[PDB]
Amino acid sequence: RQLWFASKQSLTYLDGTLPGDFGFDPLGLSDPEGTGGFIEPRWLAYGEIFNGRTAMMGVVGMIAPEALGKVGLVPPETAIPWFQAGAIPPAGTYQYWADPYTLFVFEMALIGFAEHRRLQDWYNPGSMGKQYFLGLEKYLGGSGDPAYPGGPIFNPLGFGTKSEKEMKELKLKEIKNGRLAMLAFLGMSLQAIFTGVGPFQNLLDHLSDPVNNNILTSLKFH
Amino acid sequence: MRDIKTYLSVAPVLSTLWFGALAGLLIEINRLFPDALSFPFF
Amino acid sequence: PERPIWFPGSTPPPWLDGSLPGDFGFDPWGLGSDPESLRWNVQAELVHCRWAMLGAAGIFIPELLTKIGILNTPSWYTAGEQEYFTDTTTLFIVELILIGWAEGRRWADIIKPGCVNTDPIFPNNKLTGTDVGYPGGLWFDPLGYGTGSPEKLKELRTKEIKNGRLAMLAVMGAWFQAEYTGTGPIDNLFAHLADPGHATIFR
Amino acid sequence: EVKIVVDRDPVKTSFEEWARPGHFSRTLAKGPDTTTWIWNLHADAHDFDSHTGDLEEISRKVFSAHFGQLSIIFLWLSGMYFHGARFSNYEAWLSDPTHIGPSAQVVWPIVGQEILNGDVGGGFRGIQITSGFFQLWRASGITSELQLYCTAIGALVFAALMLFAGWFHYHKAAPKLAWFQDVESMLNHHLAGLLGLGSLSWAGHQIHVSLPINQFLDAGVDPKEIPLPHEFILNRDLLAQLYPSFAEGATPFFTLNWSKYAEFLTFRGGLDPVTGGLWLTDIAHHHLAIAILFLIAGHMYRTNWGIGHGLKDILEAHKGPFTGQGHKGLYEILTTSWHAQLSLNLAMLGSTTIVVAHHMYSMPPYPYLATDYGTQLSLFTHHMWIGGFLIVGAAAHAAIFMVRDYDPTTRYNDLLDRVLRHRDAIISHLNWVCIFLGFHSFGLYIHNDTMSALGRPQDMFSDTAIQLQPIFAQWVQNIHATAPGVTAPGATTSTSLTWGGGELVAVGGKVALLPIPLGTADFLVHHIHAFTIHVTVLILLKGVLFARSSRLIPDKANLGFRFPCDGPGRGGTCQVSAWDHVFLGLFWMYNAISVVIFHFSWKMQSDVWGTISDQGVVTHITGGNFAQSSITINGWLRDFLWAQASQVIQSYGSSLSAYGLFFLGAHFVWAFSLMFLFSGRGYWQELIESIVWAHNKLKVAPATQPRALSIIQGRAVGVTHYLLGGIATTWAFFLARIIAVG
Ligand code: CLA
Ligand SMILES: CC(/C=C/C=C(C)/C=C/[C@@]12O[C@]1(C)C[C@@H](O)CC2(C)C)=C\C=C\C=C(C)\C=C\C=C(C)\C=C\[C@@]12O[C@]1(C)C[C@@H](O)CC2(C)C
Ligand SMILES: CC1=C[C@H](O)CC(C)(C)[C@H]1/C=C/C(C)=C/C=C/C(C)=C/C=C/C=C(C)/C=C/C=C(C)/C=C/C1=C(C)C[C@H](O)CC1(C)C
Ligand SMILES: CC1=C(C/C=C(\C)CCC[C@H](C)CCC[C@H](C)CCCC(C)C)C(=O)c2ccccc2C1=O
Ligand code: SF4
Repeated sequence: RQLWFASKQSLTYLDGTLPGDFGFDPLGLSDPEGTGGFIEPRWLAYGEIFNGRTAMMGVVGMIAPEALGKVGLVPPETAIPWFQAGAIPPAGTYQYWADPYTLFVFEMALIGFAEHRRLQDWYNPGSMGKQYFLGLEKYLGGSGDPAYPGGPIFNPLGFGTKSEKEMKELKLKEIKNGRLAMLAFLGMSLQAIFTGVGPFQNLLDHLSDPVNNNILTSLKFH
Repeated sequence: MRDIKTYLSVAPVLSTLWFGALAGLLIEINRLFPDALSFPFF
Repeated sequence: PERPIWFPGSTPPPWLDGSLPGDFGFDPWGLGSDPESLRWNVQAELVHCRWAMLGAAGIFIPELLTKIGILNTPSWYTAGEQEYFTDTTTLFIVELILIGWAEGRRWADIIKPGCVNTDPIFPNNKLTGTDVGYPGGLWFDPLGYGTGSPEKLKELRTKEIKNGRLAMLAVMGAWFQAEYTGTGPIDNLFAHLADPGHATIFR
Repeated sequence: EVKIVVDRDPVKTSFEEWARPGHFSRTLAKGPDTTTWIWNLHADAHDFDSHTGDLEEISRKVFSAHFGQLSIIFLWLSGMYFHGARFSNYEAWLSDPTHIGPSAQVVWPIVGQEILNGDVGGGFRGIQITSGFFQLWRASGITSELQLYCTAIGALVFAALMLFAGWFHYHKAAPKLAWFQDVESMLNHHLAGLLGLGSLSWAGHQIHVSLPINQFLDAGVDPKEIPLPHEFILNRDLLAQLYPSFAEGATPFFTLNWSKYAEFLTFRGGLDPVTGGLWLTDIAHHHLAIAILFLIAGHMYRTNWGIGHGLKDILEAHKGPFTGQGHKGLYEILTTSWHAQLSLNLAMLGSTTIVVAHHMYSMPPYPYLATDYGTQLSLFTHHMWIGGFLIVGAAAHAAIFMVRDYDPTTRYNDLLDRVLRHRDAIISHLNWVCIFLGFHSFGLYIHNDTMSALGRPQDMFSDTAIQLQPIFAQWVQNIHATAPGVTAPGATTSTSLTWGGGELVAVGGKVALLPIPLGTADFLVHHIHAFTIHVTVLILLKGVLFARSSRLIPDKANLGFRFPCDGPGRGGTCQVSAWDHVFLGLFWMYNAISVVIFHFSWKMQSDVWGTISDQGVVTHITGGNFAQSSITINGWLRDFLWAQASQVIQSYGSSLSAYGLFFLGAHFVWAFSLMFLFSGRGYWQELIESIVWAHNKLKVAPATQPRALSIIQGRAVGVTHYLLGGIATTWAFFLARIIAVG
């Protein structure tokens, strides 16, 4: 059990049974003595894995389109740095089949079904496989662990087929990857504010010229 | 539902509702028959 | 009990038990928490279900048929301002009387069930309905169609409320659309059909 | 340690208690015995201490209650921003702020009251405001009706946030006691988080928005063409065209070459000749300097890691020979009693409000605030009254602590003990001074008036006769005038313009400020203020010390905080409760403040304000008569009350009519209060009985038996009206007078 910047408070509750544990917690948050809302160690763990997963597909989409624009068969029109895809109009935009704010509400409705149902199973286990939902109820009950619902829709082939250690090994891989992605996305942002030439370019700027080291420069431009 | 109606029936809440209606009525009449110093109908 | 709920997996309020037609356990604020208001409100929702159903028929059907060339009906929005064979005021007054007659008798049945169903003039014209809000009788059931077994009326009445709820949204749809869009309801349909991703609330 | 343990769902959200009035108190809940019941319902509504006996619930209620108070303020702010956007000539005011009155209220024309819509100019009409928002919206570079609208929505949203927050933290997840009592972290966050990061963030908005934009308007441009504030923050070259230090970016800040930002971070001092306000560079620098000081101060008290102080140990080292045990034990009695903290906070926040009013008239911080005579007089008068009341409140709650929470068997303190033991000395000595000042402050006015009446104007106390020169104020004025020379070499000019040297600042034919002389006539009035302040201290201080016992009544504590009397025995014991000492203090607070805001109004019109000639000669509003006519009591009647009430009195038939009515209306309420103060209850109870009999005759006798007001309510209503009549009369007296003459 490797520990990183541990604390006496941390090792009272960070037992290591939770995957991704390294006993790093110096702000009293996951402390189980204080539990109102959103300070439950489960909920925080629930928010930990989900944020990582969103990062794990958020990161890749944050470097895929321009880098695939480096050699790939994507017509350069839809090959753009991530912040000018249309999310931030003052960085730029692109005219998709829609006009924006209809894409948003569409997206917020599609998400609404998955999200809210994803919430109820945390409140009431097995509830989301009870009321009629055009079939599919046989799967949407979940395996009892909200973060790891399982089922043929979520775990189609089935890994963690039968090994808890592997699953514990796997889930350890799932969080450390998750932490890696959260920091990484925080990297793609703060680079953008200072560099302002896009994420993957800013690695070349340090590739062709390691003596660039924009740290010492700290020039700001859009 | 019953408790809401009861609360709405306590004296101060009726007062503002009653007087407010009364204020609206008098203001309307003065908007339609202004200056009104005499009662010249009969 | 296990009937579908508006919010699946939630706990429906106790005073909603699925007996009434259209009871999907929806009452966050508990407006029908006490039985009496529920009884009145059941009527309130019921009649509102019928008026809008005509209003939806009143707005959409003519505007549809005038959008194509078959007729001449103007916009429902400015329908009131139009000048018909006499002044609007008296017709509204005439509307005040006659509706007040039915909205009078209906009122009596609500406050006291079953005391209004016999014709005041030709006493053999008695009405057949037993449930409050379902008058029955030959005037309002020219062939019956309401006098059946349960689990059928519950189906049928739910087929009456569930359509009515569909109307009340739609007419308020035609309401706000006419205000912040400059045209009729059908245009707001078509301009949404040419460029669905562009022509919306966000202009 | 320091953690966040809260509870889950203490009290269930329900409407039942909304239909059981007086549920909170066991006594009130039984029902309306008589009409005395419906007065005790409100008198004990908020007294959370009397409802329950443990600190945990009292805490959760005050914590949630504040959220309500916080929410209302946001709603109040939201209206002010909304009203300024939909019903104001703000955008017109941004063109000629010198000579267009700020108007942000428009009345519906029902009963002729559209005469109130005054010709405030700018192609608009409406009630001319005086709260001075317009100078605040210009100092922040608003320059649009749209931007005033969006903040109004933003202000409104937070009101829903706060109000929601209040609900959540009392019915859903209420904090525990251990959360509240951890007062080290409390201070630690407020110093660094609220106070510290509040300034730094604001010092941000001034650097990027208010400064470069207002530098356009001051340079002189129509408001419609000023590039929007997000253009500077995007197009960094625009900031270059004004401020070349913005080319290098934030790297000098990191290489300690701080003298590169000298263009927009300075130490000028003085006032801006163009706009008559402070230099926004200084203000920009000021919040930045404050930010660092607060933030570092935040990191003092130990919270969870090794570093930091212990507030308990700081109070337990200062103990002295004369004092004995020193500040030991004060940590408890300042932690397990809300009435201690409320009394201590009230005094400081009360005092600070006053210092705010002394600075905002001498170092005018917003542009075009100096030449706004309507605003200066109101803002100075407003915060004096607010400051006056809050100090009186600190006496009441200190008195309440002595009765309820104080206990010398557990929460024992030594200093608060020694102070009690020699209380006879404290009051008697403070009694002698209040007499000494009384004779030598008012008496000099009386002697002046007598000699003047007898035809001996060479025995009066004045600059032209026996002289009383304030030298100590005249000396300190001298020091601040020459401070820019030696003792503050950085400063270009003095910190103000009222120092006894320098030169005036003229803005649009209206004097901003000039050196305020201090002769004999000012010496007397400064010793009037020293008199009424002392007397007000005497009353409140006596109440606090003698709130538990005295040589008359040895068990006064057992009688509570606000009890009427102890009967007519022992000669008569009317008004011995600490509540009646604060009841008496209110008048003197009303007395001290009123002369202060009289002193300010006459001194500024006579010696400072007024138009300015093109040639350069200055003519003040009243012709500079303060130095001769303010030394005689009759002088304060002729040339201040009688001669400066002309505008209010003849304000009928023009937009200032509403002040003419309030002037009278406030007299009526003032004279009305006397019926309650002078008379007593036992007479009004009997007359009520005879009135009650007539209703028995016609069967209309109510079942909540009529009663006269309780003894301490007859006083409470008496003082309240008296204060309302007195303050409002001055209110209508001031605004109508100053608005017409400038
Ligand atoms: C105009 C009305 C008035 C006057 C003159 C006074 C005067 C006084 N009040 Mg007072 N008071 C008043 C209204 C007034 N009050 C009202 C309305 C209230 C209710 C709120 C109070 C409440 C109140 C309290 C609660 C207290 C006072 C106190 C005082 C005394 C302190 C001032 C002092 O020592 O000066 C000295 C006296 C004067 C300035 C009066 C004028 C004297 C001149 C200079 C000369 C007089 C003539 C001279 C003696 C020649 C004699 C001639 C010969 C023929 C006899 C003083 C006697 C305080 C006190 O006594 O403790 C110190 C105190 O605690 N009063
Ligand atoms: C939408 C509506 C009511 C909606 C009520 C809602 C959402 C309440 C929901 C909730 O309470 C519940 C359920 C449960 C609570 O716990 C939660 C909330 C959320 C609080 C009524 C519309 C009702 C709509 C009606 C009645 C429409 C009537 C139409 C009429 C009368 C005809 C009009 C015409 O004649 C004119 C005017 C002009 C002619 O040219 C044209 C025609 C059309 C012919
Ligand atoms: C633990 C602890 C404890 C102690 O006691 C104290 C402390 C230390 C403080 C703490 C710490 C904490 C932390 C650090 C945290 C972090 C987190 C994160 C970062 C997350 C992220 C997170 C993040 C995330 C999710 C992200 C995501 C993203 C995404 C999706 C993206 C998207 C996109 C794209 C693609 C493109 C387009 O065009 C645009 C967009 C739309 C934009
Ligand atoms: C006048 C006076 C009264 C009499 C005042 C009383 C009895 C209260 C004033 C009457 C109020 C206004 C009750 C009226 C309000 C009722 C709720 C009825 C409301 C109906 C209206 C809508 C018309 C006292 O009781 C008293 C007590 C102690 C010292 C001095 C005095 C004192 O001076
Ligand atoms: S007069 Fe009133 S206050 Fe004085 S003793 Fe009698 S009852 Fe008490």
